[PDB]
Amino acid sequence: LVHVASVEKGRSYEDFQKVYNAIALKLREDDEYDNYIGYGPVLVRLAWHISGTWDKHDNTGGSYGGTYRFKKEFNDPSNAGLQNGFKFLEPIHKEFPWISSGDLFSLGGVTAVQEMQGPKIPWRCGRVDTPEDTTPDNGRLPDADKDAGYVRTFFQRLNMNDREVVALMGAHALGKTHLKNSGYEGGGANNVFTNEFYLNLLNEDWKLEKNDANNEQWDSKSGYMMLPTDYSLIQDPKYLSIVKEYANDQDKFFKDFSKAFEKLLENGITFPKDAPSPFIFKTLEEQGL
Ligand code: HEM
Ligand SMILES: Nc1ncnc2ccccc12
Repeated sequence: LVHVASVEKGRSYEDFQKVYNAIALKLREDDEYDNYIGYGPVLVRLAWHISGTWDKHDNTGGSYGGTYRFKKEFNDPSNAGLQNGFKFLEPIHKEFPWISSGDLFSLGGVTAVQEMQGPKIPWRCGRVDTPEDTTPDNGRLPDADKDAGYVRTFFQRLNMNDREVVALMGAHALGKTHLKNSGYEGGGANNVFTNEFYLNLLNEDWKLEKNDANNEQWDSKSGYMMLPTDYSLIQDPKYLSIVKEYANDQDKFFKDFSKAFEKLLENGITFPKDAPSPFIFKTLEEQGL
Protein backbone atom coordinates (compact mmCIF):
# COMPACT_ATOMS: atom_id res chain seq x y z
CA LEU A 1 0.00 0.00 0.00
CA VAL A 2 1.83 3.02 -1.36
CA HIS A 3 0.43 6.53 -1.63
CA VAL A 4 2.48 8.52 -4.08
CA ALA A 5 2.22 12.32 -3.88
CA SER A 6 0.96 13.70 -7.27
CA VAL A 7 1.05 17.46 -7.70
CA GLU A 8 -2.31 18.89 -8.81
CA LYS A 9 -1.78 19.43 -12.55
CA GLY A 10 0.00 22.68 -13.41
CA ARG A 11 0.13 23.98 -9.83
CA SER A 12 3.03 25.67 -8.11
CA TYR A 13 3.86 27.60 -4.94
CA GLU A 14 1.81 30.65 -5.94
CA ASP A 15 -1.36 28.62 -6.44
CA PHE A 16 -1.10 27.23 -2.92
CA GLN A 17 -0.19 30.63 -1.42
CA LYS A 18 -3.52 31.88 -2.86
CA VAL A 19 -5.36 29.09 -1.05
CA TYR A 20 -3.50 29.86 2.17
CA ASN A 21 -4.42 33.53 1.77
CA ALA A 22 -8.15 32.73 1.27
CA ILE A 23 -8.14 30.58 4.42
CA ALA A 24 -6.25 33.27 6.30
CA LEU A 25 -8.56 36.10 5.25
CA LYS A 26 -11.61 34.07 6.19
CA LEU A 27 -10.03 33.30 9.59
CA ARG A 28 -9.67 37.02 10.14
CA GLU A 29 -13.21 37.80 8.86
CA ASP A 30 -15.23 35.12 10.63
CA ASP A 31 -14.17 36.16 14.07
CA GLU A 32 -17.22 35.55 16.11
CA TYR A 33 -17.20 31.74 16.03
CA ASP A 34 -17.09 29.94 19.40
CA ASN A 35 -17.37 33.01 21.58
CA TYR A 36 -14.81 34.93 19.54
CA ILE A 37 -12.10 32.23 19.57
CA GLY A 38 -12.52 32.10 15.77
CA TYR A 39 -11.91 29.02 13.58
CA GLY A 40 -8.13 28.65 14.10
CA PRO A 41 -8.21 25.97 16.78
CA VAL A 42 -10.88 23.82 15.12
CA LEU A 43 -8.89 23.90 11.85
CA VAL A 44 -5.78 22.68 13.67
CA ARG A 45 -7.75 19.91 15.26
CA LEU A 46 -9.28 18.96 11.85
CA ALA A 47 -5.81 18.65 10.27
CA TRP A 48 -4.71 16.47 13.18
CA HIS A 49 -7.79 14.22 13.07
CA ILE A 50 -7.60 13.58 9.34
CA SER A 51 -3.93 12.63 9.82
CA GLY A 52 -4.23 10.74 13.14
CA THR A 53 -6.18 7.84 11.62
CA TRP A 54 -2.87 6.61 10.15
CA ASP A 55 -1.50 3.16 10.98
CA LYS A 56 2.23 2.64 10.33
CA HIS A 57 1.68 -1.17 10.20
CA ASP A 58 -0.35 -1.25 6.98
CA ASN A 59 -0.29 2.38 5.82
CA THR A 60 -4.05 2.66 6.13
CA GLY A 61 -5.65 5.97 7.07
CA GLY A 62 -3.71 9.23 7.19
CA SER A 63 -4.21 12.52 5.39
CA TYR A 64 -3.50 11.32 1.85
CA GLY A 65 -6.92 10.21 0.68
CA GLY A 66 -9.07 13.05 1.96
CA THR A 67 -11.49 10.47 3.42
CA TYR A 68 -12.95 12.75 6.09
CA ARG A 69 -15.33 13.89 3.27
CA PHE A 70 -17.09 10.46 3.54
CA LYS A 71 -19.85 9.87 6.05
CA LYS A 72 -18.21 7.04 7.99
CA GLU A 73 -15.31 9.31 9.01
CA PHE A 74 -17.19 12.61 9.08
CA ASN A 75 -19.56 10.95 11.61
CA ASP A 76 -16.92 9.38 13.82
CA PRO A 77 -17.86 10.26 17.39
CA SER A 78 -14.12 11.28 17.88
CA ASN A 79 -14.69 13.91 15.23
CA ALA A 80 -17.71 15.60 16.83
CA GLY A 81 -17.40 19.39 16.27
CA LEU A 82 -15.03 19.17 13.27
CA GLN A 83 -18.03 19.71 10.96
CA ASN A 84 -17.56 23.39 11.86
CA GLY A 85 -14.10 23.23 10.31
CA PHE A 86 -15.34 21.43 7.26
CA LYS A 87 -18.04 24.07 6.76
CA PHE A 88 -15.46 26.85 7.07
CA LEU A 89 -13.35 25.23 4.34
CA GLU A 90 -16.32 24.57 2.01
CA PRO A 91 -16.31 28.01 0.32
CA ILE A 92 -12.54 27.83 0.06
CA HIS A 93 -12.80 24.55 -1.84
CA LYS A 94 -15.46 26.05 -4.11
CA GLU A 95 -13.15 28.93 -4.94
CA PHE A 96 -10.19 26.63 -5.57
CA PRO A 97 -11.71 23.26 -6.52
CA TRP A 98 -8.46 22.10 -8.17
CA ILE A 99 -6.96 21.33 -4.71
CA SER A 100 -7.38 17.84 -3.31
CA SER A 101 -9.35 17.34 -0.11
CA GLY A 102 -6.41 16.09 1.93
CA ASP A 103 -4.30 18.98 0.72
CA LEU A 104 -7.06 21.42 1.73
CA PHE A 105 -7.66 19.93 5.21
CA SER A 106 -3.94 19.78 5.98
CA LEU A 107 -3.26 23.24 4.61
CA GLY A 108 -6.09 24.57 6.79
CA GLY A 109 -4.16 23.43 9.85
CA VAL A 110 -0.84 24.94 8.66
CA THR A 111 -2.56 28.20 7.87
CA ALA A 112 -4.27 28.32 11.23
CA VAL A 113 -1.04 27.66 13.15
CA GLN A 114 0.83 30.35 11.27
CA GLU A 115 -1.95 32.96 11.39
CA MET A 116 -2.22 32.39 15.18
CA GLN A 117 1.44 33.48 15.38
CA GLY A 118 2.83 29.96 15.62
CA PRO A 119 5.88 28.60 13.90
CA LYS A 120 6.20 28.27 10.17
CA ILE A 121 5.18 24.74 9.14
CA PRO A 122 6.65 23.57 5.83
CA TRP A 123 3.88 21.92 3.77
CA ARG A 124 3.98 19.63 0.73
CA CYS A 125 1.25 19.20 -1.87
CA GLY A 126 0.13 16.11 -3.68
CA ARG A 127 -2.39 14.24 -1.58
CA VAL A 128 -4.88 12.51 -3.93
CA ASP A 129 -8.51 11.87 -3.10
CA THR A 130 -9.16 8.10 -2.77
CA PRO A 131 -12.47 6.17 -2.89
CA GLU A 132 -15.04 5.72 -0.15
CA ASP A 133 -13.92 2.18 0.58
CA THR A 134 -10.48 3.54 1.61
CA THR A 135 -12.08 5.39 4.57
CA PRO A 136 -10.64 4.03 7.86
CA ASP A 137 -13.12 2.69 10.44
CA ASN A 138 -13.87 4.76 13.52
CA GLY A 139 -11.87 4.16 16.66
CA ARG A 140 -8.32 5.10 15.55
CA LEU A 141 -8.26 8.49 17.37
CA PRO A 142 -7.21 8.66 21.04
CA ASP A 143 -9.27 8.54 24.21
CA ALA A 144 -8.79 11.45 26.70
CA ASP A 145 -9.54 9.49 29.93
CA LYS A 146 -6.31 7.56 29.99
CA ASP A 147 -2.82 7.72 31.40
CA ALA A 148 0.72 8.33 30.17
CA GLY A 149 1.29 4.69 29.24
CA TYR A 150 -1.79 4.78 27.03
CA VAL A 151 -0.60 8.04 25.36
CA ARG A 152 2.87 6.60 24.72
CA THR A 153 1.55 3.37 23.24
CA PHE A 154 -1.13 5.10 21.18
CA PHE A 155 1.36 7.43 19.50
CA GLN A 156 3.74 4.61 18.57
CA ARG A 157 1.13 3.68 15.93
CA LEU A 158 1.74 7.13 14.41
CA ASN A 159 5.52 6.65 14.68
CA MET A 160 5.84 9.46 17.24
CA ASN A 161 8.35 9.36 20.12
CA ASP A 162 8.16 11.03 23.54
CA ARG A 163 9.48 14.39 22.34
CA GLU A 164 7.16 14.45 19.32
CA VAL A 165 4.14 13.55 21.52
CA VAL A 166 4.83 16.24 24.08
CA ALA A 167 5.46 18.80 21.30
CA LEU A 168 2.25 17.92 19.43
CA MET A 169 0.19 18.16 22.62
CA GLY A 170 1.24 21.81 22.98
CA ALA A 171 -1.53 22.52 20.47
CA HIS A 172 -3.80 22.23 23.49
CA ALA A 173 -2.84 25.82 24.25
CA LEU A 174 -5.47 26.49 21.57
CA GLY A 175 -9.20 26.58 21.85
CA LYS A 176 -11.24 24.54 24.31
CA THR A 177 -13.22 21.44 25.02
CA HIS A 178 -17.05 21.52 24.57
CA LEU A 179 -19.20 19.28 26.77
CA LYS A 180 -21.60 18.49 23.91
CA ASN A 181 -18.75 17.37 21.58
CA SER A 182 -16.42 15.33 23.83
CA GLY A 183 -17.80 15.22 27.41
CA TYR A 184 -15.20 17.65 28.69
CA GLU A 185 -15.99 21.06 30.22
CA GLY A 186 -13.91 23.88 28.71
CA GLY A 187 -12.24 26.60 30.74
CA GLY A 188 -10.47 29.79 29.53
CA ALA A 189 -9.65 29.77 25.85
CA ASN A 190 -7.00 31.31 23.63
CA ASN A 191 -6.38 31.70 19.86
CA VAL A 192 -2.67 32.59 19.96
CA PHE A 193 -0.12 29.81 19.46
CA THR A 194 2.37 29.90 22.39
CA ASN A 195 4.00 27.46 24.87
CA GLU A 196 1.35 28.28 27.49
CA PHE A 197 0.04 24.67 27.67
CA TYR A 198 3.33 23.73 29.37
CA LEU A 199 3.48 26.81 31.62
CA ASN A 200 -0.18 26.10 32.71
CA LEU A 201 0.65 22.48 33.47
CA LEU A 202 3.59 23.47 35.67
CA ASN A 203 2.30 26.70 37.30
CA GLU A 204 -1.38 26.27 37.98
CA ASP A 205 -2.96 24.83 41.11
CA TRP A 206 -4.77 21.75 39.75
CA LYS A 207 -7.63 19.79 41.31
CA LEU A 208 -9.13 16.58 39.92
CA GLU A 209 -12.92 16.90 39.48
CA LYS A 210 -15.79 15.09 37.90
CA ASN A 211 -17.69 17.13 35.33
CA ASP A 212 -21.39 17.12 34.43
CA ALA A 213 -20.85 14.42 31.83
CA ASN A 214 -19.43 12.19 34.57
CA ASN A 215 -15.87 12.38 33.24
CA GLU A 216 -12.78 13.25 35.22
CA GLN A 217 -10.76 16.35 34.37
CA TRP A 218 -8.19 18.59 36.12
CA ASP A 219 -9.40 22.12 36.91
CA SER A 220 -7.45 25.11 38.19
CA LYS A 221 -8.52 27.82 40.52
CA SER A 222 -7.82 30.35 37.72
CA GLY A 223 -10.37 28.65 35.44
CA TYR A 224 -8.14 26.43 33.22
CA MET A 225 -8.57 22.72 32.58
CA MET A 226 -6.49 19.69 31.53
CA LEU A 227 -7.67 16.36 30.17
CA PRO A 228 -6.37 13.29 32.02
CA THR A 229 -4.15 12.61 29.00
CA ASP A 230 -2.82 16.25 29.17
CA TYR A 231 -2.09 15.89 32.87
CA SER A 232 -0.32 12.60 32.23
CA LEU A 233 2.53 14.61 30.76
CA ILE A 234 3.48 15.79 34.24
CA GLN A 235 2.78 12.43 35.91
CA ASP A 236 5.32 10.50 33.82
CA PRO A 237 8.91 11.47 34.55
CA LYS A 238 10.07 11.30 30.90
CA TYR A 239 7.22 13.45 29.69
CA LEU A 240 7.74 15.87 32.62
CA SER A 241 11.32 16.65 31.61
CA ILE A 242 10.17 17.60 28.14
CA VAL A 243 7.26 19.68 29.46
CA LYS A 244 9.82 21.62 31.52
CA GLU A 245 12.03 22.10 28.51
CA TYR A 246 9.24 23.58 26.40
CA ALA A 247 7.92 25.74 29.28
CA ASN A 248 11.48 27.19 29.43
CA ASP A 249 12.28 27.49 25.72
CA GLN A 250 9.68 28.95 23.37
CA ASP A 251 11.88 28.70 20.31
CA LYS A 252 12.69 25.04 20.95
CA PHE A 253 8.98 24.26 21.30
CA PHE A 254 8.23 26.11 18.06
CA LYS A 255 10.93 24.21 16.14
CA ASP A 256 9.99 20.80 17.52
CA PHE A 257 6.23 21.38 17.01
CA SER A 258 6.86 22.46 13.42
CA LYS A 259 8.75 19.25 12.65
CA ALA A 260 6.29 16.98 14.42
CA PHE A 261 3.23 18.62 12.88
CA GLU A 262 4.62 18.44 9.35
CA LYS A 263 5.52 14.77 9.96
CA LEU A 264 1.98 14.05 11.28
CA LEU A 265 0.45 15.64 8.21
CA GLU A 266 2.83 13.68 5.86
CA ASN A 267 2.68 10.24 7.45
CA GLY A 268 1.80 7.59 4.84
CA ILE A 269 2.85 9.70 1.81
CA THR A 270 5.61 8.71 -0.53
CA PHE A 271 7.17 11.79 -2.12
CA PRO A 272 8.92 11.14 -5.42
CA LYS A 273 12.58 12.19 -5.47
CA ASP A 274 11.73 14.88 -8.05
CA ALA A 275 8.68 16.19 -6.09
CA PRO A 276 8.83 19.92 -5.27
CA SER A 277 10.52 20.94 -2.05
CA PRO A 278 8.20 21.80 0.87
CA PHE A 279 6.50 25.17 0.63
CA ILE A 280 6.84 27.79 3.40
CA PHE A 281 3.87 30.13 3.11
CA LYS A 282 4.01 33.79 3.97
CA THR A 283 1.50 34.99 6.54
CA LEU A 284 -0.97 37.73 5.63
CA GLU A 285 1.11 39.96 7.87
CA GLU A 286 4.36 39.25 5.98
CA GLN A 287 2.50 40.07 2.66
CA GLY A 288 1.02 43.36 3.97
CA LEU A 289 -2.46 41.90 3.52
C1 HEM B 1 -3.78 12.05 23.46
C2 HEM B 1 -4.01 12.87 22.45
C3 HEM B 1 -5.13 13.77 22.35
C4 HEM B 1 -6.40 13.67 22.96
C5 HEM B 1 -6.96 12.61 23.83
C6 HEM B 1 -7.09 14.86 22.57
C7 HEM B 1 -8.40 15.16 22.98
C8 HEM B 1 -9.09 16.35 22.67
C9 HEM B 1 -10.46 16.64 23.12
C10 HEM B 1 -11.30 15.77 24.00
C11 HEM B 1 -10.75 17.93 22.61
C12 HEM B 1 -12.01 18.70 22.76
C13 HEM B 1 -12.96 18.51 21.55
C14 HEM B 1 -14.25 19.32 21.77
O1 HEM B 1 -14.87 19.09 22.84
O2 HEM B 1 -14.59 20.20 20.96
C15 HEM B 1 -9.58 18.36 21.86
C16 HEM B 1 -9.51 19.61 21.25
C17 HEM B 1 -8.39 20.06 20.52
N1 HEM B 1 -7.34 19.29 20.17
FE1 HEM B 1 -6.80 17.52 20.98
N2 HEM B 1 -6.34 15.64 21.70
C18 HEM B 1 -5.18 15.00 21.56
C19 HEM B 1 -4.09 15.41 20.78
C20 HEM B 1 -4.08 16.58 19.97
C21 HEM B 1 -3.03 16.85 19.02
C22 HEM B 1 -1.85 16.00 18.71
C23 HEM B 1 -3.39 18.11 18.42
C24 HEM B 1 -2.74 18.86 17.33
C25 HEM B 1 -1.48 18.94 17.08
C26 HEM B 1 -4.70 18.47 19.03
C27 HEM B 1 -5.32 19.70 18.79
C28 HEM B 1 -6.54 20.11 19.41
C29 HEM B 1 -7.10 21.44 19.22
C30 HEM B 1 -6.45 22.57 18.50
C31 HEM B 1 -8.34 21.40 19.93
C32 HEM B 1 -9.31 22.53 20.15
C33 HEM B 1 -10.47 22.50 19.22
C34 HEM B 1 -11.47 23.60 19.47
O3 HEM B 1 -11.21 24.59 20.19
O4 HEM B 1 -12.57 23.46 18.82
N3 HEM B 1 -5.12 17.55 19.96
N4 HEM B 1 -8.56 17.36 21.82
N1 LIG C 1 -7.23 24.95 26.23
C1 LIG C 1 -6.94 23.61 26.62
N2 LIG C 1 -6.24 23.44 27.75
C2 LIG C 1 -5.93 22.20 28.17
N3 LIG C 1 -6.31 21.11 27.49
C3 LIG C 1 -7.04 21.23 26.32
C4 LIG C 1 -7.44 20.06 25.61
C5 LIG C 1 -8.16 20.18 24.44
C6 LIG C 1 -8.50 21.44 23.95
C7 LIG C 1 -8.12 22.58 24.64
C8 LIG C 1 -7.37 22.47 25.86
